[PDB]
Amino acid sequence: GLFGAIAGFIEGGWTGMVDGWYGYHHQNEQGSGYAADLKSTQNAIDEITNKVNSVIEKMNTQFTAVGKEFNHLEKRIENLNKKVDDGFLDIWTYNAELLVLLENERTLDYHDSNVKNLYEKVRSQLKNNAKEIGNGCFEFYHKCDNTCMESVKNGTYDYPKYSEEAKLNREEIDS
Amino acid sequence: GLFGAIAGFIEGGWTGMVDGWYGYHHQNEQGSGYAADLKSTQNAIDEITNKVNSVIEKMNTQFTAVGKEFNHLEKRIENLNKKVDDGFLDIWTYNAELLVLLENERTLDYHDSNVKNLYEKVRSQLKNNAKEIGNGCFEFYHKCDNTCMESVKNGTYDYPKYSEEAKLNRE
Amino acid sequence: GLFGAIAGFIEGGWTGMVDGWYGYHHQNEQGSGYAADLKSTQNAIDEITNKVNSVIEKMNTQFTAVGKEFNHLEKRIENLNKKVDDGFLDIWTYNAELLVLLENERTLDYHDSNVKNLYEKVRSQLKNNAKEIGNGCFEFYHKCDNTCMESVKNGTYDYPKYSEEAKLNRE
Amino acid sequence: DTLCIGYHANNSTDTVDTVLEKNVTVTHSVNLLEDKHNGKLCKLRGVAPLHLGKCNIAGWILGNPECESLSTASSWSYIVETPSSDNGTCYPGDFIDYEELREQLSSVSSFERFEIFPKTSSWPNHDSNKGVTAACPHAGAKSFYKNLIWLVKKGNSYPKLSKSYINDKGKEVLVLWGIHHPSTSADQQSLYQNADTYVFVGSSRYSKKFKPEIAIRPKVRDQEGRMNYYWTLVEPGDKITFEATGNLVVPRYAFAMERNAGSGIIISDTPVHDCNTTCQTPKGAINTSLPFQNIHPITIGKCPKYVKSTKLRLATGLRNIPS
Amino acid sequence: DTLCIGYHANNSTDTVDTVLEKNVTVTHSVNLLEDKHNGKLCKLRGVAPLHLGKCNIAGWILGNPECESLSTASSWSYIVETPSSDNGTCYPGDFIDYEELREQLSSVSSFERFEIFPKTSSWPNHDSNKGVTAACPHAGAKSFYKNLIWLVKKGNSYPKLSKSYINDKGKEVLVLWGIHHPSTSADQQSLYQNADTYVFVGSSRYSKKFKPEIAIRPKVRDQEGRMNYYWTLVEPGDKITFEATGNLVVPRYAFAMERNAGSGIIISDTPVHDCNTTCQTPKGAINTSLPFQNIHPITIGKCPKYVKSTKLRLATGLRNIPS
Amino acid sequence: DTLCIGYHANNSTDTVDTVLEKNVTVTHSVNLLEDKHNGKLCKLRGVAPLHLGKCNIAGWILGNPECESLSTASSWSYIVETPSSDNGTCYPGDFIDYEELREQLSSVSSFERFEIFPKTSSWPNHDSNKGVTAACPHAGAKSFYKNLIWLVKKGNSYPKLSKSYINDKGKEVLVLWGIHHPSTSADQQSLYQNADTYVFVGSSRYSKKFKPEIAIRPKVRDQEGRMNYYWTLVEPGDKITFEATGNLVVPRYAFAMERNAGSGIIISDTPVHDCNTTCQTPKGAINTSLPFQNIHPITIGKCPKYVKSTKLRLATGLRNIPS
Ligand SMILES: *[C@@H]1O[C@H](CO)[C@@H](O[C@@H]2O[C@H](CO)[C@@H](O[C@@H]3O[C@H](CO)[C@@H](O)[C@H](O)[C@@H]3O)[C@H](O)[C@H]2NC(C)=O)[C@H](O)[C@H]1NC(C)=O
Ligand SMILES: *[C@@H]1O[C@H](CO)[C@@H](O[C@@H]2O[C@H](CO)[C@@H](O)[C@H](O)[C@H]2NC(C)=O)[C@H](O)[C@H]1NC(C)=O
Ligand SMILES: *[C@@H]1O[C@H](CO)[C@@H](O[C@@H]2O[C@H](CO)[C@@H](O)[C@H](O)[C@H]2NC(C)=O)[C@H](O)[C@H]1NC(C)=O
Ligand SMILES: *[C@@H]1O[C@H](CO)[C@@H](O)[C@H](O)[C@H]1NC(C)=O
Repeated sequence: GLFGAIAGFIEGGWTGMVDGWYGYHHQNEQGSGYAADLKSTQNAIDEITNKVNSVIEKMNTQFTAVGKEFNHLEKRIENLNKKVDDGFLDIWTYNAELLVLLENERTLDYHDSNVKNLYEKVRSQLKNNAKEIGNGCFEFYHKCDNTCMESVKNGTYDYPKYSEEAKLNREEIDS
Repeated sequence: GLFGAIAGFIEGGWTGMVDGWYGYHHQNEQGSGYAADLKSTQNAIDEITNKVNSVIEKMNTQFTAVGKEFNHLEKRIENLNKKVDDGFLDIWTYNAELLVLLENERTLDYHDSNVKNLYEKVRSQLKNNAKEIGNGCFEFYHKCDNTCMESVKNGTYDYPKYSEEAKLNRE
Repeated sequence: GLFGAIAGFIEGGWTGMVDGWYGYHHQNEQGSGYAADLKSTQNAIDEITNKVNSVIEKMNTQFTAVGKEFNHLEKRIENLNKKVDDGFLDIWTYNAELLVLLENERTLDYHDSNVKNLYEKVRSQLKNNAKEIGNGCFEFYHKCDNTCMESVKNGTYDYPKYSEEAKLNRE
Repeated sequence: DTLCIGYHANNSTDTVDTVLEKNVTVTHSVNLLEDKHNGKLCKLRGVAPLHLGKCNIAGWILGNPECESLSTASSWSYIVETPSSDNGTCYPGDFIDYEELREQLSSVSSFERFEIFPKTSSWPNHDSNKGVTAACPHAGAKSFYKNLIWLVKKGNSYPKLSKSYINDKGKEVLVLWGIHHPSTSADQQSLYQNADTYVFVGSSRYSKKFKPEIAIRPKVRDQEGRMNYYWTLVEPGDKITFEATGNLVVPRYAFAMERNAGSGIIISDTPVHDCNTTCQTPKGAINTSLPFQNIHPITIGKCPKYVKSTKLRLATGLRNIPS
Repeated sequence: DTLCIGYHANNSTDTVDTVLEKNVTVTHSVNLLEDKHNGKLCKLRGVAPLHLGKCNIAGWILGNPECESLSTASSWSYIVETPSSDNGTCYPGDFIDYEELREQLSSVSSFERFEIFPKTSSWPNHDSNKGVTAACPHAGAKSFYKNLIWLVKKGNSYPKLSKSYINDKGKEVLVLWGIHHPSTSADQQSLYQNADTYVFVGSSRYSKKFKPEIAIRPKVRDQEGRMNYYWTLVEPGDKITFEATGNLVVPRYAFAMERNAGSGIIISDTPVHDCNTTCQTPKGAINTSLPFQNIHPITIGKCPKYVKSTKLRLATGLRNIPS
Repeated sequence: DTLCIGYHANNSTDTVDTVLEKNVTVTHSVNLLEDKHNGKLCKLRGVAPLHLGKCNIAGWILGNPECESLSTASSWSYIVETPSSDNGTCYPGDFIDYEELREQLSSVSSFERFEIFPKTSSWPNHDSNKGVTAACPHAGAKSFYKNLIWLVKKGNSYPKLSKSYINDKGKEVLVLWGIHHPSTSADQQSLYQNADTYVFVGSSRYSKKFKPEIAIRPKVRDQEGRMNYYWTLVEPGDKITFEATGNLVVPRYAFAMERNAGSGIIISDTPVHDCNTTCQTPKGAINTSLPFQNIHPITIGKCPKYVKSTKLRLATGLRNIPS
């Protein structure tokens, strides 16, 4: 959609990452596996709960009877009251329905940016040190152990540390 | 706009691209012209047509007479009837007015989004085999024929086919 | 939040930039400081003012009395009148309250998108010429004086002029 | 070799307003506001309205000499009455619960006039022939309401009348009657002899004793006296009884009906046509195709919501940048 | 070595509708539409409804002999009638400002039935034992309402009646009374002797002189006579006087009560249960955690807004692409 | 050498609420909810309200001894009545269609008091000097309403009265009158002599015979009798006719007036000033601009919509992140 990540450059979901909305998959000499990005997942639960409450919280409403009884010689007031009942009904049905359609689009668009910003955040860290292979993947031009992998996921990737190894591998691949 | 494409890096629109909302201007050794991106255009059409149908179709409304007749000794009820009509008139007018304003802005952004997305999709395919020259333009380091050109459009572009050929021209 | 620039890659705001909403900060050889980007700040102000006038000016409304008076044997019409009053209150409160929430989120995203677009524009003009050092900053590989600096902001930055000057600065 | 990814522009001149800016030319956009109507009054739910001509509901329902008459079974979706409809209560007086009757008659599923108390056999002791007035003229002569008989004394005699009717129909019957209030005690004798009269009307749900109010009111349509108009809906099993010593303006024609799910009355000079609609406005009919309408606030049918806006066009295409 | 950024997919089958696509599968979602009701009429804010069984408001309040009356409750959040609730005014006539009274009585916070004019001491010169009718049968015998006394002549004598009640109750007192409208001159004589009678009733706010309208009405519950029902609320220190020379169905029981803000009457076959609710529907109580409901448009309570929606699913998670 | 990109941060402490985050400190913001008022009762439509002081509409229209009138405008935008306004109908009885008259007198574009029936000329056969009461005192002396004359017998005779007014003013004339209901036969005889009496009021639009109800009602301001209050608007060129044999409390003063658009009655203690406003609240006036308001539900004018929100703020600036 809107940010190009979800169902865009990152084709599909992961039934393997069960600990969060957004995260990572890795491969190294030690092993593979999925992990959720805590910082983004949490903030997003926090914000989505806020949005969910807001739609519900702001309602409040009065103590109302709704029903009114009118006699055989009070059809005009009885119809006036149905007009009030029907008019509010049309207001509430239309708004509820439009609010939900517009906000469901805005929610998915939000999950798209979260996944897009996550890709970009890493791309900014690794720079020259990894190859962007598409599908939201990076192929490290250097040896990236569970520790190194964790540094990236935690947003503390040390680019000058792996630079030399990555420059020689890249320069050999590009050769 | 919001995504930087429409009236941003892609300065203006093409009157020569009648076939769709979004697309390409191919320019190579064997003729030139405009072509619409079928997927992105059709997808957009469908989604927009849904957006339209949601706004119109969620309305419905039931049978009502609205009109009410009162005698000279029923002015307060006459006035209660007026307060109801004007109340609903104040609600619908402001809501419809705001729904059109707010929603026109979300639509133009959506178009800006499909243009920005398409731009990056092509960039991601070509990586370094083509130069970005602004106006949303890619200048090929290699010889992209009509079938090569008709691979970048449908997203089947072959980077290894031209990799080293482009590597040489770059220097 | 949305475009990952404001409180994203550009961690914080500049109190030192009284000039306008979005701008720059130069650090060369002849004095360092901030200056707003007019050809975006004015646009933002104009657009945001328009958004405000729309929320405000779309209201209008007619002259009404609201209050109704009813005898002791008119409780059902008294109560019907209260239903209209409470129904409109609940409608307007919920609407006003939600539009305020929804729209505040839209305005802030717009600011994020504007900063993202301003950063992207500069990165595009510069290219190889300056290094991306995170937090919206570009470290020039070449020498850029107070006039050269003004140009990058103006949307007029010649890449060839400093091409080799910056090429022989990558080690 | 070059490949530029770009967007569309065309000859389109459609301008929309967005939260962020007014008057933006778009490549494509749709209107959401119904601004046009047919300028005709149409059928609703495939049923034609009842047009009252030079009459109003009062004139119509009582038998006003200037009014049409529907001696046959009918049905209407709504009632059309022209702003210049003068022909109502020709003899002056109050039509009790008039706007209530108007609403109940607004739309009828089945409506049928029948001679409840036939003129020739119902009153062998009172004058059914006399009971014509200058107030209700017809083709330049003293006349009266078609659906009512102004019963009067039979040669210096007005015996007590007792007349009852059992609703043999299997639907409600609307009954109308009048109470004449003469101007003088001379008028009360001249018409009813009796002088100290009452009128009693009862059903299972209705009961009222009427007493003439004798006085000189200001002269309306050459009349110093008044006539009050009353009606009731007799249920199927039910019986309606009339008792009087004078002053009763007896029913002649009554109406069996099935009251249709509440509708309305349009007061318009717009001509009625053989068109069909889902939405009717006094000005003419509208398409319920679009969610909003700026035609008229008073509508009958399943209608778009009334709106003060002059334009509500939603952008569908993109910004039009010709270049 | 690879690092892949991705997003969560799951076992979720739930769908939401967006402005751009209808059936989008989401990983997580919240329903905003209360579609369920408990099928019971509950206590509204810890206060139980006044369930009238086979009786209606008129029946219960007049003390129709078929209605309990000696088992109410000092308070009620709302009243319940059943659609079949027939027992009301057993003697035919109009119950004046009836819906207004129902409205006033829909909710109460203090309610005490007390003998305003006790039977054995109030009427020493009038008969208070006869004045039972075939119109009101109960347990095989001619009966009458419990809350009223149909006073009739004390064997050939109906002297003038004049009796008042102050109000030492520190709240309004609901006083109901009836006006008997006999069928004939013979029925007037047999009940009251005095031919030309009147009833007068007055307080500081109320004043009406009633005159019986003797006339044969169509037989309803063996009656050609009628009885009109009247009520007034007598303020905390006001007096109500009862003056009559015949035709007074005198108040026997009245009600000290505090009217509670504003409730309603649910006409329903829904059984009453010992449950609490914030929102009551004629067909079951509803939770108020959600902003909307599609159960019933006519609710009593602090209620979600009724919508004609079948689904209002708000996405929380993302698009579920398990591919 | 470096060139950066960045955004504004300031001294601002103001927070907004977004859909995703509750307390957001923003650089700039605008308020959409009006919470300020002037505490004054202002000129709507360039016209000052009609402040009634200690009097209510009943007392002011009828010439209640504590109300003075006339010099109290010919045009008003709305009526100000205070919550403690006791001075109304000093003689007890019912004011028919009182709230209806209140709505109709709410805004007037022309108002002129005129003696419909000059005290001097109008009544040569009835007493116009006796018609004062302990119920309506002025400066500690039996008085009455200025706009009404309480006609009484002239030396043991109340001949039949007959008086008419033909509306020669260019507008509607509001005529008010009263029916006196004595407590006893003696009181009736001492005031009118006649005993079996009536009151008849006729117009083209209006007709009603009144029959006095002689009874001891509970004492309201030492009065065991009652005085019902009636009014009617006589269209230009129309005749209003009064006829009586007693119990008529004639009009003396009538009002030629022009009913204005759609205003109301503000019941408030808040002071009236020389301020010009477009929106009025019982609490004070709002100088609009904004679409929303939390001051009062009940308002008169081109007003903002009443919302229960205590804070409605639109962020215009961005998230303030100073550091
Ligand atoms: C309390 O509730 C019931 C239910 O409505 C009332 O009973 C019904 O009353 C009608 C009207 O009098 C009865 O009709 C009669 O039917 C008989 C057959 O026995 C017929 O031969 C008679 O000529 C007459 O038309 C009906 O049978 C009866 N229905 C039921 C369900 O009981 C009852 O009268 C009420 N009592 C009071 C005191 O309100
Ligand atoms: C009847 O209705 C609801 C049922 O949950 C109760 O409402 C809550 O009341 C408490 C304190 O009484 C508040 O602090 C809550 O915030 C309320 N929530 C809702 C959703 O209404 C109410 O208390 C109930 N009455 C009884 C007697 O249990
Ligand atoms: C005007 O209103 C005042 C309001 O109090 C009335 O005065 C009260 O009424 C009775 C009879 O006068 C007294 O016993 C009270 O103590 C009064 N209070 C005061 C302050 O006088 C008065 O009755 C009214 N006058 C008219 C003509 O309506
Ligand atoms: C019908 O209307 C015209 C116009 O007011 C009038 O001249 C005529 O006398 C009316 N006749 C009846 C019987 O209503």
